[PDB]
Amino acid sequence: DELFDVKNAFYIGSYQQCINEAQRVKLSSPEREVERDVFLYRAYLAQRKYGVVLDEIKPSSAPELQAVRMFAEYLASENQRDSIVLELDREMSRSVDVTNTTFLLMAASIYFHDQNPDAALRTLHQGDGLECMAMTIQILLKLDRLDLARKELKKMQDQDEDATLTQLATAWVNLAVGGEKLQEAYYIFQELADKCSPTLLLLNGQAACHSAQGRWETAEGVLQEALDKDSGHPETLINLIVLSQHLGKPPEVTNRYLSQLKDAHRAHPFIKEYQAKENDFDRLAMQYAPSA
Amino acid sequence: GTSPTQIWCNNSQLPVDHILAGSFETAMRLLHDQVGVIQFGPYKQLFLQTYARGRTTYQALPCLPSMYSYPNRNWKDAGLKNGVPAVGLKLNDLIQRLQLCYQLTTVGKFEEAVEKFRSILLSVPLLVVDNKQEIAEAQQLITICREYIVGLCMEIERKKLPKETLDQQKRICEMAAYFTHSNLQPVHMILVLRTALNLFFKLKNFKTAATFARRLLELGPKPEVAQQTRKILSACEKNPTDACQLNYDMHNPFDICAASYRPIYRGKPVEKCPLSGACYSPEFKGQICRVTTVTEIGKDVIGLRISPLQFRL
Repeated sequence: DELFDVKNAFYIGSYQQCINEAQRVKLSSPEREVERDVFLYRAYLAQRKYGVVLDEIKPSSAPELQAVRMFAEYLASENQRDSIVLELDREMSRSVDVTNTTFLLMAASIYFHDQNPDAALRTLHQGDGLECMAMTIQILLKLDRLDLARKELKKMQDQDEDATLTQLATAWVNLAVGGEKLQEAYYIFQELADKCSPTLLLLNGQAACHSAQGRWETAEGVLQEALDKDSGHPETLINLIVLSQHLGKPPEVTNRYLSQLKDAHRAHPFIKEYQAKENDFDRLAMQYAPSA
Repeated sequence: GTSPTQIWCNNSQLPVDHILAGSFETAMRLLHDQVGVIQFGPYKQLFLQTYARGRTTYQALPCLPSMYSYPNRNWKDAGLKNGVPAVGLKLNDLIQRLQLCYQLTTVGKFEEAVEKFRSILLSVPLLVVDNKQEIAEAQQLITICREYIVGLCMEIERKKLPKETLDQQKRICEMAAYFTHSNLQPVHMILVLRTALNLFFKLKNFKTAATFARRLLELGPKPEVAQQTRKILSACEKNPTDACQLNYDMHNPFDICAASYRPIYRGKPVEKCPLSGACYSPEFKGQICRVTTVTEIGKDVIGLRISPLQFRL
């Protein structure tokens, strides 16, 4: 696979690396060229550079790109989403085409955000690709059906044990499993970071593994390193808040990270949940509180 | 399937566990039954703070929603079924904070001290305690907090009341005397005794003053204070006598009404805060505890449930 580096960089989480390499790579095939562009834009989406994707991908572009763009608009425009899903539903039902894997992944992604796990899973079921399998496992884990997840993992495991995508998948299942497994997950994350490069994604994964186990202090270094690279990184800040409390840092510290998160991303679901909790708490207070 | 947070809720009675889970309503209920906590409002910061730490996050795939991890204190043994949230707050932490409270008391920062004390007191139910004795320490820790809170709060008021009437003065001395009873550490206990002695001296209730002086000396205050105390004591001896009768019985056991700051002798009916142990006169029952601020005075409760040891089968 010529694209191997580009894709691999993408999965690990080093988007810029993916973008840089994608450009360097030569097409050598109308097919490959399309795949390259797909990843290139996918990388931009990870970066959250929606405008880049929306502007550059134009109607004349290949259908694979179109799917990517579809996802991009979904992420970019909140208003557009219901309309997009409706169309997605229509396209999904009124059209058989399984072959376009990219379409399935993008479509599944939209459903995933839509929180229609069934639809996303339904779509993924059709897709053959290894990535489809990985995405499938991820959805199952969110579903909290580890058992189903395990089956898919082995499914991919038989196909390609070594693939990084497979390894990441195993780590995920692993993290979910708990127990001795956690160490296994830790090593895979560590190995990837060592081989490829510490990515924010990889660093947090390692931290999560350590945190799952008692080792709060060990976690400090990875988070600290991650924070240094990108302040405002959502996973990092959240982990820091959790880590800070275990460490016994001053309560202000936990608060500071939390506030920092709000600055970086007002929208972030973690923030929304936090707000939601505040609301019901007030609601509950009234319930218990004495009347006057 | 079943979410890990839910598993935690099913698994543990402890309120902190539920808060970590995010099950506020459940947690509040537990606090309501186990301890009196009617008024949750002062709790809000604790809940959110506790809640924030509950789960970690990592990203499975790019451009997808991030995954959440739920750490378990019994990670090794806990299967999918028997997980329980990691700790995060411990008894030692609370105990350590206590020193700061002591420091503030000495400085005279009483109002701030009350806040720190109350903060700790409220936090006690949050703890997960490993062993039986450790449970006792927690209870003891709570007791210390209320003792200071009621005592300090009484003191703040006493200063506020007017000096002018003789009756007003008798009131002040009485309150000062009540403080004497509070079980504080010797550094503080000495300080209060020192104050009471002066008030009683001016009151010309020398006989009572002498007793305070003797108690103070036993504590072993610094030498300057001790010398001063001896001086006052000798003066009192010249005319051992109390000019006025006060509503204070050094010998009879007391219980200070947290609200009224009036003595409740031995057997006399009292209503107590389920959580703090603070005492109130029967009138108060059903009202929000001044000390705790969260609890209901009258409420009957299961009792604090910090550790799983408490549950038996």
